[PDB]
Amino acid sequence: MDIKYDVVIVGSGPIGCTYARELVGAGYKVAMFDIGEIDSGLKIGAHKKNTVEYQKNIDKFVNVIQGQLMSVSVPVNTLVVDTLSPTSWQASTFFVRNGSNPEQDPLRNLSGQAVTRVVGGMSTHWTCATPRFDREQRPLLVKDDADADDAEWDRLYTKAESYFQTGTDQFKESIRHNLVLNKLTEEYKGQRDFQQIPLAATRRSPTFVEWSSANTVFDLQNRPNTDAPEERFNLFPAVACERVVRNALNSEIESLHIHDLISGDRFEIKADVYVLTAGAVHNTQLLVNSGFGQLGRPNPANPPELLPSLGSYITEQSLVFCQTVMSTELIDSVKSDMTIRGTPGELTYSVTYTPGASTNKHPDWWNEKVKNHMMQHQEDPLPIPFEDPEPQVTTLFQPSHPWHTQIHRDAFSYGAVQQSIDSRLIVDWRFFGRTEPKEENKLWFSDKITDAYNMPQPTFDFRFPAGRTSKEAEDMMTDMCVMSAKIGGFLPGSGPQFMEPGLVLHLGGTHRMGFDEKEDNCCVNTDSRVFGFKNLFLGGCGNIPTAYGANPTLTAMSLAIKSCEYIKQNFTPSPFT
Amino acid sequence: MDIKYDVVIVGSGPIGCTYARELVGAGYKVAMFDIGEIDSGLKIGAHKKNTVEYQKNIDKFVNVIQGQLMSVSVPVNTLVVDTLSPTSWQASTFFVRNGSNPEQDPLRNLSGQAVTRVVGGMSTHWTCATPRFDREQRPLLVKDDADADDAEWDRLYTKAESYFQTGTDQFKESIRHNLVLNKLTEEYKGQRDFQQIPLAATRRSPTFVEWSSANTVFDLQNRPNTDAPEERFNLFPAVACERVVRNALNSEIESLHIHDLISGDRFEIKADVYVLTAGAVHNTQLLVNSGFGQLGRPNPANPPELLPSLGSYITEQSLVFCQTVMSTELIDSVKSDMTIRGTPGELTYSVTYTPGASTNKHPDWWNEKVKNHMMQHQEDPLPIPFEDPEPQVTTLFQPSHPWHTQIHRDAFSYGAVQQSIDSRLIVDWRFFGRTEPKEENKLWFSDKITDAYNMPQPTFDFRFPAGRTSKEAEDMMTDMCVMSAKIGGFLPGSGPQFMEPGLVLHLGGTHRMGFDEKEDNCCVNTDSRVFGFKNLFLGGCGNIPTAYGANPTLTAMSLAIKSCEYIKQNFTPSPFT
Amino acid sequence: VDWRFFGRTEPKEENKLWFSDKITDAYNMPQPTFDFRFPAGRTSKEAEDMMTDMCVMSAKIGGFLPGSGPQFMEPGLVLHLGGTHRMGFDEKEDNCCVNTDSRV
Amino acid sequence: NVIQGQLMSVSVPVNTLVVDTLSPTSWQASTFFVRNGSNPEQDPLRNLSGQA
Ligand SMILES: *Cc1cc2c(cc1C)nc1c(=O)[nH]c(=O)nc-1n2C[C@H](O)[C@H](O)[C@H](O)COP(=O)(O)OP(=O)(O)OC[C@H]1O[C@@H](n2cnc3c(N)ncnc32)[C@H](O)[C@@H]1O
Ligand SMILES: *Cc1cc2c(cc1C)nc1c(=O)[nH]c(=O)nc-1n2C[C@H](O)[C@H](O)[C@H](O)COP(=O)(O)OP(=O)(O)OC[C@H]1O[C@@H](n2cnc3c(N)ncnc32)[C@H](O)[C@@H]1O
Repeated sequence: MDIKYDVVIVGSGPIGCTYARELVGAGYKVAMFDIGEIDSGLKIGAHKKNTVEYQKNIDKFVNVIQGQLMSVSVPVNTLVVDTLSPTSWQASTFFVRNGSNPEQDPLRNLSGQAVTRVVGGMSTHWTCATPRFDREQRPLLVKDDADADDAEWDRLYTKAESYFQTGTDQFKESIRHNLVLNKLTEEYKGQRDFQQIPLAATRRSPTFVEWSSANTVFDLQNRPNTDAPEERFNLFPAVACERVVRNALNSEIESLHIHDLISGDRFEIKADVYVLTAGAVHNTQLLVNSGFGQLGRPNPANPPELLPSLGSYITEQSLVFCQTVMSTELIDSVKSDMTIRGTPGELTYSVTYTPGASTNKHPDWWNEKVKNHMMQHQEDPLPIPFEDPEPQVTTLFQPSHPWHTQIHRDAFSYGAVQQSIDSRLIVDWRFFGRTEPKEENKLWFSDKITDAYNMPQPTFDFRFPAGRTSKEAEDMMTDMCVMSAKIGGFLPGSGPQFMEPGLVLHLGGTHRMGFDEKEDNCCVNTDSRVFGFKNLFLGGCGNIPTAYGANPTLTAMSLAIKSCEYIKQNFTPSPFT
Repeated sequence: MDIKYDVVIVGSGPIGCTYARELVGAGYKVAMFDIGEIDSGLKIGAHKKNTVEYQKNIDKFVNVIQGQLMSVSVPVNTLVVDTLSPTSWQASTFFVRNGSNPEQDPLRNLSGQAVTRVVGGMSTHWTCATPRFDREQRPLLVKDDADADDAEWDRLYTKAESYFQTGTDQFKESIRHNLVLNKLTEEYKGQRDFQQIPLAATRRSPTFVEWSSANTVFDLQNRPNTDAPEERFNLFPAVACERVVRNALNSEIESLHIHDLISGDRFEIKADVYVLTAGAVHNTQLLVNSGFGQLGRPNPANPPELLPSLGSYITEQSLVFCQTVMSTELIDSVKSDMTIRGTPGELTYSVTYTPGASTNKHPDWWNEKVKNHMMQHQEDPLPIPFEDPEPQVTTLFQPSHPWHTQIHRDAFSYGAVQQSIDSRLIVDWRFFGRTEPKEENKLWFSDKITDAYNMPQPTFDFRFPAGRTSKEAEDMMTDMCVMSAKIGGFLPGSGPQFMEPGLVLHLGGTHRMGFDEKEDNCCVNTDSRVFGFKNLFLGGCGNIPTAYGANPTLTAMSLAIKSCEYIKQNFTPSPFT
Repeated sequence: VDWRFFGRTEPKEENKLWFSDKITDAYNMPQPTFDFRFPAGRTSKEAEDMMTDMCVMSAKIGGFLPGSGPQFMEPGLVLHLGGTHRMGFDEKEDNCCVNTDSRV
Repeated sequence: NVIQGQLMSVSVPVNTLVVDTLSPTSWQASTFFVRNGSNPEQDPLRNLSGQA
């Protein structure tokens, strides 16, 4: 730890790692600070679900997720407990207790919004779904040249996909996957396309998928090292970055103020380039703490001098959810090519098929798996092999169905009576809707209340916009109920529901990109540079200005790639002395 | 990966690390294998709660615990779900589903028993309570000499305490701690002694306690290294140890059969000394898989050839629990030394005390904290500082109250109205009973069903013994009810209750120690050596043959230290080159 | 607003109400026992169509009240049990117990 | 409440819910015996459980 670098990056999630990957590799002397610590093993910032124990026991992974998600803004609790002993101490009012935020209107909250403070950020636990946005969801990078805009976006996404190791083949031989995919494909022939969810992941064996994360983008090892003897990189965990220091002219950042949480020491760190990749809530926090926007409850009678649009036009996706139990029809289809003489268990119960036969509804890798299962586990009443991977099916966002869909399984906590149902029968449905950007939808920071790190307390003022957003969310719910019914019935206790606002986590627009500060009501340009500042960049979902349904990280990563191109063209690395 | 070692240890929990610390330090070439992986940061096997994020948000830590506890034996589920859609596939029977164990009588289970597979074992999440056993609970090490027995235990316990960094001073200036301590002291005066729980922990700051773990006992770094150039140690994570190979005479182990879970390869590893420290359940399973005891439902018509006591006499503590909300009388007493004039939130508000006054009920450090809190946070209705540490109180096991007590706070999930009560008010009560060892209480392993690692499925045949154990469990419940009432009334939803059997996780006696195999119905001698075998040692709670109430890990470590003494005198380390 | 959609269930011989010859109810009469499943085919297919229809229709009035989203109710909680002593024109041909005068 | 007060279940299968946090002093059977008016004839998977 010295205190002069070429580039400093705040945050070690996958957007921060994008910047590290590009600028380390191009020869800059880089330092990255994370307020969290290293805790995913020896591959720094890797996916926590890549242990053999979670590949065997995926439902336990919900606990790991919950364990690193900390609610952003909890209103004051007003539940009445009146069965306390009369000897117990009790207040007369619902006072500010337990970390709750008295600035928060409970009725204008994103109660499910949460943040993770670990090296690697949320990419240590994410679901790894990495779809591209289509034009309707996607910010413009070129005005008035739709084919140029498209070429640019194709180039950046292809790069982003290579950093993440995105692919659509990891589940190709799952029987449940193909059963669901083929059924939906048939039911929506000529109306919608289904495919595998694009997933940042690499299959290593029939029972092991290596999920991608920050570590996949950039391995986060300090450099120089044997494998990179000419690169220069230092990661400093358990360091809070508190603010950037602006010059009087508001044209340049002069330093970053940090606080080492283990030692207690404070430093001012100097760089040529400053990159904030602390997440959509914490980028905005650090910026308000640095004198951008304004602190306290906003008021249009006093608009801020710098970045008046910061923390407005915030967007969060609507999310509807359910689970189904596979239809009898679809389970019987699995064994459609099988001849079954005799009675299960006993002497010469037999199950056979004819390879190659073109009466066969199924391929022979399928039939072989089903045969071997039914022959070797004669006591089991289902034709699906016990280690068959889960479905990972999508029909992507389109104008006639403007929502993203995931028809799959991920980490989930089943009641003791959904533990009653064979897991092979269960499919999760998650449909994600787009939310229109509205100036009145805000994230702001108290001037009186502070969080666990003593920083200004984030407060939401949010409601799903009236109009198209609200009507679409209700159309999306119905579309889920209609679609799901083709695969099976609802699992009791996991019927169709809206999820808690913000629980999706895909918060956008807090520090949004546009061409022109005033006209596009934005904070950064298309290079992710903060308006008026030569040397300050922001990365993450906070940059996305549009209403989007699909999972946004690949889009944000693409915008970070473009940002790094500007950096490479405008700043010279220090000579490797 | 070479194949010849002086010593191989199976398991990297605190007991395996005890053996490593001693034997690596004595100059032996040591390999350690764990089926789990490194995932606690760069300090291998360290406590997961030592991140700044968990020191700030202690109650999220219950998630980390749950995420790494996998139930040992789950009976077949018979919950009736009858509101499935008619189109959904439904079995006609409650078949074997979702990893359930059809061998398990649900009414003779330890349903709460769970195992952890990660580097450092359960010591990556444990509560760090490390009391000694008094004579009543403690296995004899010297026969017919209680003073020599005592002297021996004291010497072993003292060394184990240094390895774990056990102390009774880390909460000495907590207001909540001393409030509860002083009150219980006063109330039971002349009848019981109260003290801080002995905790394996080091305070680093007023807001940071470094909880000990396997890492504290042995850092788990491969050697030779810069800090230890003449030592030889290798850790091999993600390796299932499957069998110890017996010679035909049943006098020596000849190799350890392993399975690398990442590469899929199987090897045989050779050592002079084989130490099993895989936990109480997994030590027994490996021995049964190696041909000790017997596979299948036990039958006294066919007692096994080797270690016929293996997996019999198993013990688990009864656990009662509640939470309380602190009494108005005690809260008011926190500020008994203060003079309060004027009105809060205004100029006129003065809180003062007289440092040193002899009529003061509390010492000056306490009064300063209280005055500062009240004066600096005049809107808060409580006199306890926001950052005051939790209570950590015990009255240790005695013949007139034969249970261990913890009066404190640990990780816990508050329902949305327990979130309603200010956390400064809340105290957790856990009392642990001793269970009499009975031959009919058994852990056995299925000859047909296999677990997630393809090993024989553990099955329990357990009921709390009639007579003294049962009588004491109920007396212990009563005593918690009576004692807790002195502090405050119960928190609704957390009234006094017995916890799920085994959820305590202090399983003992599965491979129990004694002096004579037949006479003392045991599996290992006082050096933890398996009877009849020259070179096979078992460490852990499975060795403890007594009924005990207090947390067992320190007792188990003391036994491992003794075992290491025997190894050091009977096996010669290889020359270093 | 509450929404309740009721489907029709095809009569099947295998679907039965019977009475134990050992177990007795609270009035010391033979204990009723059911042997019932929703018939495969049209009945089952219509039940799922009916769920979807409620989901589609109800959305025109408003969204679901949390906790009371679309669900099937416990079988029989409806209490419109039928066919236990069924009417038909001919005992053998119409598999019945009463004629159209409700006479046994 | 009035409706619920005058509705009696026709056929309740034998209950198999495991309660394993009883005090060790409390009496426990070793089987799921016929208890509390349950119908041992009733297959819980072929029932009209809401019939009353
Ligand atoms: C939680 C989760 C997220 C998730 C997901 C499902 C779950 C349960 N599924 C996704 C998937 O299918 N698709 C996808 O596109 N996204 C999905 N996500 C979200 C995704 O993980 C996030 O979008 C992405 O991780 C965001 O990346 P970014 O790099 O911008 O931000 P981060 O991961 O949140 O990490 C930021 C970090 O900065 C640190 N920090 C915060 N404040 C400070 C300060 N003051 N100083 C220094 N560091 C700071 C954090 O600790 C953090 O690691
Ligand atoms: C869960 C926990 C534990 C606990 C506690 C509260 C909680 C929630 N409170 C404690 C307390 O306050 N005081 C106390 O004394 N103990 C308390 N505990 C229990 C304690 O953590 C255990 O007693 C202790 O950790 C036992 O240590 P040991 O070293 O014997 O066993 P382990 O920690 O379970 O580690 C064993 C390991 O071996 C591995 N393994 C298992 N099978 C294999 C095979 N086949 N091959 C190779 N390795 C294997 C595991 O992965 C594990 O790491």
